Formats: sequence, C-alpha cells, structure tokens
Amino acid sequence: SRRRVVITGMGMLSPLGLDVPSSWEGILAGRSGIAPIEHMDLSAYSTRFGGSVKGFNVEEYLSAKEARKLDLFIQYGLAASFQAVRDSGLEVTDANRERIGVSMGSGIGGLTNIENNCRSLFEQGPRRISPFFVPGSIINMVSGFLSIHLGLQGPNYALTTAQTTGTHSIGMAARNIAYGEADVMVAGGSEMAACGLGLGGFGAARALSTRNDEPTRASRPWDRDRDGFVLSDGSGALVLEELEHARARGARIYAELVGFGMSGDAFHMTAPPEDGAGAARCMKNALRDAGLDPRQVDYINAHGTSTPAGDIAEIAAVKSVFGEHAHALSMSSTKSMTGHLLGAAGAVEAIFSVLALRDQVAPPTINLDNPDEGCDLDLVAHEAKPRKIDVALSNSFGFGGTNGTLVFRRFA
Amino acid sequence: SRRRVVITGMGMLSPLGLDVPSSWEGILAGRSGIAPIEHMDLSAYSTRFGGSVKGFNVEEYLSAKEARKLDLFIQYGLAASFQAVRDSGLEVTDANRERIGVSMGSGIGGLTNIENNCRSLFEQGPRRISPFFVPGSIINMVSGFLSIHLGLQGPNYALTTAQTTGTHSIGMAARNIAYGEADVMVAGGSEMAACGLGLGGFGAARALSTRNDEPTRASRPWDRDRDGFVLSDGSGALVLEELEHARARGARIYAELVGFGMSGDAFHMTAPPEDGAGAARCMKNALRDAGLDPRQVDYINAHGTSTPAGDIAEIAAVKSVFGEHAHALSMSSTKSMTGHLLGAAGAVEAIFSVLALRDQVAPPTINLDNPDEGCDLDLVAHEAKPRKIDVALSNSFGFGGTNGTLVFRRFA
Ligand SMILES: O=C(C1CC1)N1CCN(c2ccc(F)cc2)CC1
Repeated sequence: SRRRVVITGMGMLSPLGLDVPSSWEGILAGRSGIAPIEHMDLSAYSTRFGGSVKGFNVEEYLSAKEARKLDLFIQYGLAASFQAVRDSGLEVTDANRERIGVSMGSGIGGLTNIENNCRSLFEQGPRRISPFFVPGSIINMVSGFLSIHLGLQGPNYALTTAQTTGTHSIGMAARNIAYGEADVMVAGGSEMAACGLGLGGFGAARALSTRNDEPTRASRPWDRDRDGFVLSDGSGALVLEELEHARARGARIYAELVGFGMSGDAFHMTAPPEDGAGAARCMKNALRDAGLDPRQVDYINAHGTSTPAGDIAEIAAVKSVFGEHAHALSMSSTKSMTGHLLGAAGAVEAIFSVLALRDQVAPPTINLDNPDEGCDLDLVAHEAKPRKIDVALSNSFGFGGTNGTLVFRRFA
Repeated sequence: SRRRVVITGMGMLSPLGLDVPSSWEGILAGRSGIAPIEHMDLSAYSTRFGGSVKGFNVEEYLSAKEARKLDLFIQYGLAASFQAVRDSGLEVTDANRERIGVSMGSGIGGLTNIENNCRSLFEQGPRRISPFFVPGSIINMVSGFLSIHLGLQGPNYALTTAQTTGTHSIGMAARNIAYGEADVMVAGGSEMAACGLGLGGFGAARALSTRNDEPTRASRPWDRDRDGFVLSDGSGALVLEELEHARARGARIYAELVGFGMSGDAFHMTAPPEDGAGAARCMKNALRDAGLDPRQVDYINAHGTSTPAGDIAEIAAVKSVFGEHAHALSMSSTKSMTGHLLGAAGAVEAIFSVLALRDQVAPPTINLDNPDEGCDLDLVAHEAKPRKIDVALSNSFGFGGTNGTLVFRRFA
C-alpha cells in the first residue's frame, strides 16, 4: 500500500540567487529580482525586462565541453538537480541506482537554441545546424543528462504542462515513490524563454506587463494596477524520498509531501474561469489526498501571476475551498519578487513552501499597494510575516486549463 | 491493490492512412508510407524523404479559424484523440467528467510554427509574431484543447520523453486509472518534425538514412545495409478505461493493458548500450508489473528504428530477457513501413500491438533482405505471419536512455 514521501534535498537558480539559501534570503527581505534584460537588444519589444539568472557559472557544474552542447534551460535544470542531490547527502551505488529516477520538466524548453539554429538554417542553410541541436534542446534531456552523469537507472521522464510543469513534475514523482516504482526521485523544472521568440510571442499575446520604467514594481499580484506577468528564468529541483529509506540512512528531512491534486478547467486555451472552479476542484483533490481538514492549511504559495483574470480567480477558488478559514490562513505570491518562471514556477515555489515550514514565516506579496475589488484576504502585503505554519499549499494553473496543487507539512 | 485497465477506443494519423483501419491494412500488406517530402525545397539537405500524413483534412475536426491557431502536431493529436473517443462510444456527463483526463505528448512539438514565427521575427521584427504562437505551439495544448472541447475535468498533462513519449504517455495514464485518480484517460502522442528544422536537426547529427534514390527501402531494421532512421509524422490516441466502468456501459474491449515498465540506461545522450541492458531492465520491469513469466510473451513490436547500434541492442535485450523463448516469440518493427514518428511512435505502435492481438497476426519487418550479425530471431521478415498471440509487448527506447515497455493481453 501507499508509502510516505519526504523532501531531503533542494536546489535552485532564480532571479534572486545562484542557490536556495541566497534566493530564500531575497524572498524574506522582499527583494525584487526583476531588471531590464542585458543579454540582447529589446528596443523593438513592448517589454524589455524580466527575471534573469545573474552571474550563472555553468563551470561550477559542467565541463565547458558538455555545457556548449546544452540550451540554458538544460544547464539551469542540471545546476538545480546537482544542488538538490548534494544537499540530500544521497550516495548512488549498484544497490540503489535502479531505485533512483528523475522528472525535470519545462513549459517552453530550448527556445534560445531553436531560434539560433532556425536563424542559421534561414541565412546559411541546413549544414550550419549544430550536430547537438536535438539532444541539446529537447525537454527530456535534463532527466537524460542527469541520469548519465549520476548513474540514475530508475524512472526517467519529463512533463511539459506550461506554467503547471514544476508542480505536476514534483507531484507525479511523489506518486512514483508512493506506489513503489522508485525510492528516490529528483523532480522539478527549468526555464529560459528570454529570447526574441519568447518575449515576442508573449508580447504579441499582450500577456506581459509593459512597466518598462519601473521593472521591480511590474509584478504586483492582486494590485488594482497589475497589467500581466513578468517573464523569469531559472530552475528548482527537489530530492523526493520514501520515508523509511530516508530514516534508514539518517537523512535530514525538510518536510513531508502529503497531498497532490490535479484538475482541468475545460474552459479556455489561456484564461482561467472568473470563479476559479478548476483551481478549487484541484485544491479539494489535494486536501482529500492529504486526509486534511481544510482549516489545517496555514500558508498558500499562490500561482499569483499578476494577470487581471488569473489573480482574481485564485481569490474566488481559495474562498470557495476554505470559506471562513480563508480569512485565517496567509496566502502570498513570491512571483511579486521572482516573476513567473513558467515551468520552473511550481518547482521554485514548492521549495519556498518547504522553507516557509522550516522557518515558520509566510513570504511577502511585494508591490500590493492597492488590493483589487474582493482581494481582502491576508495576502502578506509588503513584508514577511512570522507565523505558525504546519501545512503549506503550492498552487500552479497554466494554459490548457491544467491545474496542480502540492500539500506539504512539518515532519516530526 | 490495483484496478484493471482496458483499451475501448483507438485513433491515428500515420504515413499509411488517416485512421486506424487504413493504417492497419497498409501494415498487414507491408506497404511503405515513405516518399520524397513535397511543397518544400530540400536541395541543400542530405535527407529529402520521410513519412508525411497524406490528405489530412483538419476541417473534419475543427473550424478553419480554430485550426489556424494550432501547430500541425496539435491538429494531428486532436484528430487521433477525437477518433479514439468516438471509437470508444464513451458519453461524457456531469456525473463522470471529473473522472476523464488526457495525457497526449510530443517529443519535438511545434517545429513548423517555430519556423514560420522565426521567419516573421527575423524579417519583420517581434510585432509580427502571431498572438497564438505560445498557446498554439506548447506541447500540453493537445491535452488542453481536447479537455476544453469535450468537457474533460480529469488529470490533464503531457509527457515529452523524445522517442519514448507515446509509450510513457499510455503507461502513466494506465497508472492514473489503476490507482483510482481517473476512470478514463485519452493517451498517446503526436509529431510533425518532417520539416526543415527536423530534417536539418537530425541531418546535422547524421542520424537519418540518406537513401534518397529509394525512400521506401530506407527504413530496414536489423538489415546489414541500414544507415539510420526515417523521420515520420502522425499521431496515436487510445481510450484507456477501468474494466468495471467499461463492462457496465457495454464497451467493446480491444485488449487489456496488464504491464508498464520504465528504465534509464544512464549510458549516453543518443546511443543505447551495446547489450541493451536498459531495454532488458525495462522489459523485465513491465513483465513483473503484469505478473507474467517471459515465456508468456508471443509478439514484440520493437522500437527497431533502423539505426545500426539501436537495432542490435534490442536483439541482445530480447535474448537476455527471454533466453530459451527468444526464438518462439515473433518481433517486428512497423517502422520498416511507417518510419520513426518519434514521440508518436509508441502511440501508433501500441495500437498495432492491440490489433496484432485482435487479428492474431504479427506485422512484417519489411526490407529485411539480409539480417545482420546476431539478428537470427523471428523478425517476421517481408510478410505478415498469422500466429497465436495472447501477450504483446511494445518497446520504446529514446534519447537520454529513457526506456518504456507496454504489455497488452487478449481480454475475454
Ligand atoms: O524546442 C523544442 C525542441 C525541438 C527543439 N520543442 C519543445 C518546446 N516547444 C515550444 C515552442 C514554443 C513555445 F511557446 C513553447 C514550446 C518547441 C518544440
């Protein structure tokens, strides 16, 4: 029957830090990671800022030889994965390598690489496409390259569920362990969509904040003056482990993963329904999966993208699931600081949820100057709130109406 | 414990036909769907042929306007999915819509859309990128659009495991049902990479047959004159269903999905190990999952890509797993006829494995004129072989060393 799953290692690249502790320091200090993009010329674009990873050194993780072959989103995914495995203390051996797998995902994948190689094709012909173009760009090659470098022979796969990827990746990797298919999974997501195609494509949809003259104030979930999401880069990885396996090796356990919910809105390609009906179905699935009274939830790390329709749908969902308890829990969007890491969003935010439990603090929703109509919950405006947190929920809701909810709680 | 999963509906686009029975008739006649690619200047390319879908009419499924928003790989996945749901006779209601989900995947996704939107960006700058570029290209939009069209509120996700995608999609959807997270799933995959970037990208790796003079002889799994795989387009979808749910509504049951195995080679980015140790672990994992002795396997739909090293690894893996039975079972690669549909390969090949069971015939490996060193198994060279088939395996072994095996059995 179903086994318990705990978090024993975590790894991150975000716009706030080159690891977890430096990123977390930023979150708790209400620091923005959003800045004008320096890696290309955006003067012809309607949005010229985002959350970049600053000063990423791939040579802390990989030979410049292996690294040259890999898109930035794969490099980010590997960096976070390597951090997570080291942080876990896990040693890979002949006795366990079949029982350790990986599920690292991306929503968009290797958009920089495909753009560059598409440009080569068009200006110079097919003989200029890099030999490494396919293995170096396709989304499953975080899982692939990690398994080759560490000798992981367990379940090996990748999700792509747009803005829900990281949450689904962690949730389904827990099911792998819960059901006996593996004892350990490295799970999360990675994204680097800041190329002409990414900024251009989201721009053409008018989905992005155009607050070019105050980029740090752009991402303002539930604020009446929000005008779309901020595009952000990075990676989150967690080592998920069966409880007895963790106990048997004296693993440090951060928290327990008790609940996972999925649902489909079956509403619209890009817009959530105004009432958040699918988000509510998804949270209720996760809470039943965790065997919880909804009143046990202390903290929600919202999806909280800073889109008009997205932010208000989450309020409706939370009110619908939690009723009067909606006024007692704390809910925050760390996207206020990090921006929207798309497929990596659920991965970094699962990590913020686990540290929320470790340190007993709800991170702030920065830039929440004027909450909108009906956004009257404890949204942890401006400043981090120390408080009791036994159960934390992490929500993701993406294109295609695809919802994920993770439930973590303190481990004793 | 666990619930039983049956196949009640199937749908397909392949280089052999615009549905299952037309595709299946080509398979059993040993017809090739491989030809020079039309409406495209491939002069500068080392490979100029593949498996195109011929005469596809999206307006049987979608309005011209809704089709304009979607890459061909999404149109193909939606076509196969609609076929599969129609073939199952399932009726979606408020009483069951939360129990019906989708997992349709792709390995490579929207190369065509990326090409067209690159052209706009490079020629006319970012403002000429299509507003539907992102939602009309992301891999999870087959799952997304299908769920919106049919009102499906069950688990909604998409895998991307390169050439293993359709195998993993079907297996993990089967688990959703086995473990009570859903009663019904539409699962499989779709691909349209037989375009400039696909022929160019795989071409730059020299992974493709260059037999331009005789495209129909290019795909020759286990033949001593093979020189790599053939790029093909299409899609497969299956309606997976809990047994009692299928029995209660009087569903037609094609066969039972009894086993699913996964493994990672942890060996190389593109090359399998010489002895196919990973493929061996995976097939063993799948037989254990089904509670079956290797002696009970009658038919294997091989990965059989027509790569030198891939084909020989699968022979070694099958000898290793089946020992004294390796010669009594029949194994064929339908890629000899369809080419390699990448993430859709596992989807169409599972349908062919289900139809092998229904029709008690092993499909041929065409073009197997001169078996190579050690390729002395019953590879069903040239012509279909009627025979007793109670148990059928379908193997997929993809880039990153990601392995999947499905086990189907006759149901009565
Ligand atoms: O990039 C690849 C690999 C072939 C290189 N694929 C996965 C991500 N796909 C994608 C494009 C736009 C977009 F908005 C989201 C996803 C494109 C196909």
